[PDB]
Amino acid sequence: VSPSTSY
Amino acid sequence: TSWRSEATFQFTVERFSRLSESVLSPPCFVRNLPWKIMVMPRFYQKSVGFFLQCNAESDSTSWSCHAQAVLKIINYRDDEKSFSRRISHLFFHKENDWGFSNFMAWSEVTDPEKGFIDDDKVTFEVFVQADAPHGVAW
Repeated sequence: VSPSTSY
Repeated sequence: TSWRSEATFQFTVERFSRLSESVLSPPCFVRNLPWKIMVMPRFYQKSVGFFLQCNAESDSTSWSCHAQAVLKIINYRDDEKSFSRRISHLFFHKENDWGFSNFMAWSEVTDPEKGFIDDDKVTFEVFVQADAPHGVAW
């Protein structure tokens, strides 16, 4: 639903 | 050339139903930097993790590049049914990739009747439009 780093 | 400000590239992941670790595509050069598709299984219920990575192998900590992109999982039966999401991000050494851990449901992408998987292969696509990087080619 929300973007982020793969971390 | 590699200095291009935008490009569209694809990466087909094989034995997809059996994916267990993150997989990286070969690099596509845009603004003379290496961009890659990163895919990995996640669990919000299992989901497809889909990220765009930039200049990750470089030991530099001075670079940065803002880019917008369209991450898309290709539907081979009908292009209009391809699943896409847009992103906008300032890529740098501490945040060198960006995307969605829960891009789409694993059950949906692996459903043989949906049109995203064939012979256990799924194709990922990225259309990236990047600004001129900073801290690279001084």
